[PDB]
Amino acid sequence: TTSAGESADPVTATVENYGGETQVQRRQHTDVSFILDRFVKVTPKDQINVLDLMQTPAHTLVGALLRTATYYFADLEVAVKHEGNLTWVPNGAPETALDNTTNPTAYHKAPLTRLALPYTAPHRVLATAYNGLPTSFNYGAIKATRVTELLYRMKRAETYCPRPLLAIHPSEARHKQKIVAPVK
Amino acid sequence: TTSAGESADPVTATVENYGGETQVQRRQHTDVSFILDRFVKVTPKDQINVLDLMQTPAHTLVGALLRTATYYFADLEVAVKHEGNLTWVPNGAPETALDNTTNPTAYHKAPLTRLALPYTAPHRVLATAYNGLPTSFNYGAIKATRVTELLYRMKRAETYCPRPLLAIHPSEARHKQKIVAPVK
Amino acid sequence: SGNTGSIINNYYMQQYQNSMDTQLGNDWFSKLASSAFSGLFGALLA
Amino acid sequence: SGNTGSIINNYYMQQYQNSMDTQLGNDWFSKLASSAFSGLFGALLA
Amino acid sequence: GIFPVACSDGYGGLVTTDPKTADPAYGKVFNPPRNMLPGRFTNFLDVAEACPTFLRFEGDVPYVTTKTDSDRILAQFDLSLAAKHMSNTFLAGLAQYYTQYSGTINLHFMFTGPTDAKARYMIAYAPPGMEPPKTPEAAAHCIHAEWDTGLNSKFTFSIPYLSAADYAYTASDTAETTNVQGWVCLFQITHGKADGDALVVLASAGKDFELRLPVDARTQ
Amino acid sequence: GIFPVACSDGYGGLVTTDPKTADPAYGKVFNPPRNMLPGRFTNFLDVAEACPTFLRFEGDVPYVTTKTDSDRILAQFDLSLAAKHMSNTFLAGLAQYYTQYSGTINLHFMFTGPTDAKARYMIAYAPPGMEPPKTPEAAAHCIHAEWDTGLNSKFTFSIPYLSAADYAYTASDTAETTNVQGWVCLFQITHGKADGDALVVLASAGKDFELRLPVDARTQ
Amino acid sequence: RILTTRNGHTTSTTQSSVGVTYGYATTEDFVSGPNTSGLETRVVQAERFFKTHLFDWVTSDSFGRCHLLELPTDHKGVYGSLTDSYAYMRNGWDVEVTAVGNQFNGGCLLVAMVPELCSINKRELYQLTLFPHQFINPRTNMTAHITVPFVGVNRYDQYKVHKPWTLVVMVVAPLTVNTEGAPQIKVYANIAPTNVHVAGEFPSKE
Repeated sequence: TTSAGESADPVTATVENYGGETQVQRRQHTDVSFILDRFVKVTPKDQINVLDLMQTPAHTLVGALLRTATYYFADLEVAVKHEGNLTWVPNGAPETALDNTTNPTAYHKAPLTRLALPYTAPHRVLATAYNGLPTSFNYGAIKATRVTELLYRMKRAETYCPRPLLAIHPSEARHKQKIVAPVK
Repeated sequence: TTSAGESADPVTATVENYGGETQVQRRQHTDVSFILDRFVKVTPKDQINVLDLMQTPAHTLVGALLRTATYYFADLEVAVKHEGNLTWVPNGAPETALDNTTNPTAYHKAPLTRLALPYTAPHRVLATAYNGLPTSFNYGAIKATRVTELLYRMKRAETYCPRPLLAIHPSEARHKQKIVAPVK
Repeated sequence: SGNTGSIINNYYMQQYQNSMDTQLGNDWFSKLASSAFSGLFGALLA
Repeated sequence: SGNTGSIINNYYMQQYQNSMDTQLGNDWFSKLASSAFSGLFGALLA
Repeated sequence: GIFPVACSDGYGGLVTTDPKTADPAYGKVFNPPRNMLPGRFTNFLDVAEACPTFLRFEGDVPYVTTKTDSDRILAQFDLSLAAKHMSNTFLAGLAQYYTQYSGTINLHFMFTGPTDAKARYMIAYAPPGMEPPKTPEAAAHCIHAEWDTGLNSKFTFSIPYLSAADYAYTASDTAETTNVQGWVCLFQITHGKADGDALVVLASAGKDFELRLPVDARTQ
Repeated sequence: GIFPVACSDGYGGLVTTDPKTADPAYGKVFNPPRNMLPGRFTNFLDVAEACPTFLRFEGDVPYVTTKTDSDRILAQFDLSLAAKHMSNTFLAGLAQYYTQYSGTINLHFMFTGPTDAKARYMIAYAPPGMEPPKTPEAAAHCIHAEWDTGLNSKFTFSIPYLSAADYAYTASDTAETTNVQGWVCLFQITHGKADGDALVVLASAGKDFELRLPVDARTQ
Repeated sequence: RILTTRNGHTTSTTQSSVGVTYGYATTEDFVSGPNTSGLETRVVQAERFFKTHLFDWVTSDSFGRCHLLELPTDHKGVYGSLTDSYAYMRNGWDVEVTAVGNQFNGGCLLVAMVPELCSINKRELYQLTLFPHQFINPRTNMTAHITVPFVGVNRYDQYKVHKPWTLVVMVVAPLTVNTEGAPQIKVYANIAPTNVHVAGEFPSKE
């Protein structure tokens, strides 16, 4: 299939150009809302954990596929292992508001605490890259006596204006791994 | 009932050939999906357990009735006693993917963890004998800090092209066992 | 179908409980066992 | 919509489970991918 | 408030044969297409009925040879599925994983001698209660069937289910039963120049054969 | 009394990919309006199909230059998505988070030489099973496509999915596969005064390209 | 019991035909799958008989001596050229095994098509009847005819690394040379692939 390659219109070619037939596709694993709706762990601080999604590592699945977008919308789901009582404050709250139990405070029950947090930012969408370290937009903050594990989960995820993904660069021709297989 | 015995057509004879009558049968215990839908224990490794159904012993019920087929289809059900957090990766995943919690990770709750795993192989059916130790086809892998007990359960089992079953060969005319009975 | 005996429908959808089958375009030994010659071959006297 | 597979409706209302959307007054790359030129440009012989 | 429940003691333990299913963790997986694959079997008794398998005799052979002497007993064994003659069949390989059976057991007697070798055989069923016969004239008072060789080489005899109970055990533990469920008695009546030829015999499940109460003992 | 339930063992543990939702704590929050924002994408394969990205060659360049000597091999690589030529594409950046794929991979060959520079190129698919060709006369017996430069500068070739299984792995662990899923072979046939000009090449997903079983290994 | 079977332009007529055993299916499964994207071709020139000496059956051969023939075999015809030209193939097999003696021999052979016969024991030879099979009994016949389709975990197979079918021939009763019988029986195979399909043509060596 010849075309004007500089016009940047999307041009796809099929196998039917040389006598094949294009088959059916199931793309339910590469859609945005499905693939981002899973927990990813971040390294927590000792007490105060500002909840923004740039604490996710960039080499993880949710981190890299999150940083694929320029803009995003999500509600948040957090699962915290903590000592004492976990306290959440929304976006724009002072840090002394983290010392009050009238703010949403989940008392300790073993082994962890799983709670749903809404979108509390004053912006219509958030950003992965801000021209202007982006602006102080986040999902509030939590604190306990100590926080040992902190998980995020993006739900109702929407993404806008895609940005590059980079795979690992091999030293030889192919990047080889040890794919799991039985010994015998 | 006389026939051509070399033609290998199926020929059954009844008691009605000598004045009897054939009775009704209930065969709900020898069908494939019922008899294979039960847990069988395998010997686990210390951390990494590649989930394939040839870890089942050949003298068990599910192992021998599994190895009766050439081809099979099943979803999988696993019940694991483990220390730490149990992590599952699908078929084709690297082993370093077993070190990440974004993959399906069941946190520890006493006494065990029972979870359902789908069919994740790129083949239409799996194999008990491969002409070519068969090829690396399996149901993924799990790991924890240590795994103490590992159970399988085949659900929606389908079997194709049957192969031999062998009973134990007695030394005298009949294989005698101690069938459970009261002393008095 | 197998060793399941609950009468209440499942809480999870079929998309999350099992793998979904795909059509293209029991079961042989049932027909091979049902096609078994059962009578007699010769001429039955008495 | 996402990674949810329950068939029983939620115990909580929509006002308490999620943030509620507001109207004023997928989705571009679906139309950009569907508008891809798929055929041939020249005159196909044989 | 909220809905009160009573968490009952004795309920909720993991039983390895429960009708419950596990919770999912990994959703919307579509399988490759699998329709119209050859060799589909849904029940093990379908392939046990449709496919007979050989018996075993002394010398580890699937056949029995015609003796030419005064004593005319050809083979004799039990209706245990755990018998030594039945031990290499598929029917015993199923029956080792079940405690009870019922119904008819088919035996297939096909003759592999030359065209100038003739024979006449007799199969008999000795019910339990007295010792089994040694002579065909003594076994003529049983349930028997007599046939001779010809153009059709295979003869199928259906050993019937005669018992007090409607289900019979598939083994003894170790201790003692005598020879319960009786005997299968293979006799030859006459032979003409059949010296040393083979009669091979298969065994399969009958039409009303059923096999219930699954169990795992050992020996896959 | 009250309703009895059996709290089952093995159920209720926190799985990181469960279809369940958390309990709310902070209700009736209304979002700012968000309708008709530009750049909405709902599936990563939509932007993988609609937007091709460059390949990589030796010297870290998205192009390949026309050689003028006896050997006329221009580029050659594998149908691993983990290949070194595919390593800077968006399609491999998606494919590192999935274990299996299927379908067609489009390659876009557009020519950036002057108007007095002509060339004729050949793209070929070597299936796995024997070693890939070194000559265009040897690759003429493959699935190939030949084109020449003119008014239309870009030529799109659709590398087909030929495999035994209907899904193919996106990597090897480390140990050993030879070069499974075959080779992509770029050859030049003729050139006229095209000495040292560039042929740049993009890669994108086909129309029936699909990518399943999400995984997280490393390297964001 | 006269039967004439024909593949391509090759004909085989027998007069001791007890029947044809269709194993595991009578028809072929679905050929055009999603794994080759419609790039298939049926080769009508490759579905014809080829011959192979199998073994020689004598009196010293007791119960259970097998002969295994993994299909496909070394083939110098068109079907052999299909394996060196294409990456993926698909076929069933039409197997016709002859054991010519006379009707004054005894003994009995069991021929069977086994899928993926990678290892075999002694005792499970007792259940070789579980596979598509016929008996060769010199008292009655000297011809066994078994037709069988393609099986596998994949719908197309690459035959240079995997051979799915195995023709096994087993002595179930030893041969006798009663005074007018033949002293030994040379056993022959007559095999023809059915419904072959190729995909993914190779580069040449020229």
